[PDB]
Amino acid sequence: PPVKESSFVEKMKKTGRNIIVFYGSQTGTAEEFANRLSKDAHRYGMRGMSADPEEYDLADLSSLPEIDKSLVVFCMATYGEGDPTDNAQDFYDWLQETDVDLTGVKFAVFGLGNKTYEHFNAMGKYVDQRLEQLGAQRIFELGLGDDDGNLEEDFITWREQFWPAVCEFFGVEAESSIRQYELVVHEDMDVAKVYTGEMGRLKSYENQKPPFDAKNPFLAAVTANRKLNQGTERHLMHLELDISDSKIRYESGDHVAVYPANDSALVNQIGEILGADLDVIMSLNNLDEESNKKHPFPCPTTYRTALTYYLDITNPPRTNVLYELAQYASEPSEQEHLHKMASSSGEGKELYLSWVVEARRHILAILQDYPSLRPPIDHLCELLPRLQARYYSIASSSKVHPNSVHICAVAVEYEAKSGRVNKGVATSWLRAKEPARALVPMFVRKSQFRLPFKSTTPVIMVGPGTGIAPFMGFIQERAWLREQGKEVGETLLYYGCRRSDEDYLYREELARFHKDGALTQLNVAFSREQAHKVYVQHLLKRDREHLWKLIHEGGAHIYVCGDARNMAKDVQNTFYDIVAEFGPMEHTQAVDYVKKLMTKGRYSLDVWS
Ligand SMILES: Cc1cc2nc3c(=O)[nH]c(=O)nc-3n(C[C@H](O)[C@H](O)[C@H](O)COP(=O)(O)OP(=O)(O)OC[C@H]3O[C@@H](n4cnc5c(N)ncnc54)[C@H](O)[C@@H]3O)c2cc1C
Ligand SMILES: Cc1cc2nc3c(=O)[nH]c(=O)nc-3n(C[C@H](O)[C@H](O)[C@H](O)COP(=O)(O)O)c2cc1C
Repeated sequence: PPVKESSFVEKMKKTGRNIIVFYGSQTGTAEEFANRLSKDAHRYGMRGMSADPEEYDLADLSSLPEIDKSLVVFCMATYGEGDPTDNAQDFYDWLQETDVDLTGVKFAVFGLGNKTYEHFNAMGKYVDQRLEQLGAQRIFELGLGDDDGNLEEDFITWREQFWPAVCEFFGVEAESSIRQYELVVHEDMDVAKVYTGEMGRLKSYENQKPPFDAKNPFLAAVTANRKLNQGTERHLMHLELDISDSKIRYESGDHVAVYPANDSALVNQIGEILGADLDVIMSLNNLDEESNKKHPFPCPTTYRTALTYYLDITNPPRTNVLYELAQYASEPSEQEHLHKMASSSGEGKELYLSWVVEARRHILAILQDYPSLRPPIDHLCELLPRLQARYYSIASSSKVHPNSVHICAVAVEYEAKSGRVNKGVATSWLRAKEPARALVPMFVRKSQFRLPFKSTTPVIMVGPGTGIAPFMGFIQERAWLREQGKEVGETLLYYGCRRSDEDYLYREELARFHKDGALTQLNVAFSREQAHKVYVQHLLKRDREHLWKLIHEGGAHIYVCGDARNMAKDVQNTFYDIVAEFGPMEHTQAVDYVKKLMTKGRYSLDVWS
């Protein structure tokens, strides 16, 4: 429970702001959009600020009308089971319980979500609906960003209509480059005051002190890092992180987050192509001395450290980044292409989508392919988004491994249409960790994916490929429960891989669990061992009769882990078909039945894409 700042409205009054944009963000996307809208205000003669709702009391919204022509915008992402982001949970709870009168308040909401998930943009939709129920008036339509298509474009389209709507309503009206930070180079800086990759307090990585979390990650020693797949088509790995003496608690189903380091070669080349000295110690200080965000990342620090541990230099740059960088491209045609990247349609948009996004060109690739583009290193560092932690489904049970967190991951490495080979940041970094000291900054995030409280409750686990991760923890635990003399209900695993001799993960361990009876059934779909595809859902359909018995009569809990794009939906459709045949009942009622299981905690998801 953080200590709330004083009234954001009073802050706005003292700083001359009329627009405030709150971000409900988990991996920084909403935060970036909010910063962009906040900065846009200036171009229309207004003034804005972005803010984390967790740091404030949104009840002060009722005082916003005290500021003339005021407006509040919410850029909100949705997470686990249509829930708010962790930083927006307090606001969400307040919205549900409050009865405050928001008459006079003007608002707009841009939701960030993904159509492949169950509750698409649930948080954005809720906030938009609730503020109106409380008496506030909507100044622009709810934006529904879909990350399954192209979120950046949905944001661009919405933003392009939003500002004119705001200008028309408030009777205001609308061209230069403005920086948020000023560069301060430090000649004789004490090393003790220089950040070298820590996320929170200076030297927190060196002097570890609990409790450990996102702000203060625990550096866990990699005690094991072995190749899991038999073949060489890809690289799947098993890692074991030593969390001894960290006081960290976890359960099977939770997630472990890690803070990686970017590839040194990429960092070196960015500095090289820009002709910058990456070992310069500096700070980027907010030109707005009132803001709580004094720096874009921990400072003072060297550009090398920033590019390595604090900045995202691998994902396709967003349109505002390319737009601001255009000024540094001396070739007219290149300046024109970069400027047009922010277009909401036409050739400029088509180029952004194909040449930047589809081609997966990162910032270095763009600097190389538009050779006249040579921005100063300090401004680039202010423009780049923050390097995010990566989440992995803990693949161990704390009942069996209380002092170790296991990770099952596939290394990301692919040929992009940009012509170069792109490497996943976290997986390339983890793959290179050699036991005995290889340390990994991490923390555990509690999830709602959990084994049944009653050991006798049957469990149906569906997790092809790396989706098997949490289930290794589940199986370890259920096995442990049997070894403890407890009565354990049926435990069925529906796993899938390409070929038994290519990438059958944990083949030996699973064989052992099956032989010992920890696994009532080990159903494996080898998708490429025959001409037709054989997937986990084909096996579920095969066992429809028994599964229905377990679900309708045995109160079984279903778990689906892995690909959220196609697998999760195909599996869900199969469960619909099963319920529809044995209920019996029409598709519509089958869908409703399965939806209910989810609300009753008997159908859990741990999917990603
Ligand atoms: C809740 C949750 C649980 C997860 N559990 C696990 C897990 O247990 N095991 C696991 O392996 N992963 C899991 N992940 C995924 C993991 O967090 C990372 O996204 C993954 O390891 C890649 O990270 P990276 O830094 O190596 O790659 P990044 O540098 O982040 O690159 C990822 C991006 O590469 C691009 N890309 C990948 N392949 C291609 C391609 N062939 N063509 C074009 N683009 C491509 C995509 O845009 C992808 O988003 C989980 C994610 C979430 C959210
Ligand atoms: C574990 C996980 C769960 C998600 N659950 C949902 C969901 O229920 N509904 C939805 O619309 N989008 C969901 N998304 C997609 C995000 O809302 C979308 O990617 C958003 O752009 C993330 O914004 P952020 O970076 O500001 O947190 C999920 C993403 C992850 C990684």
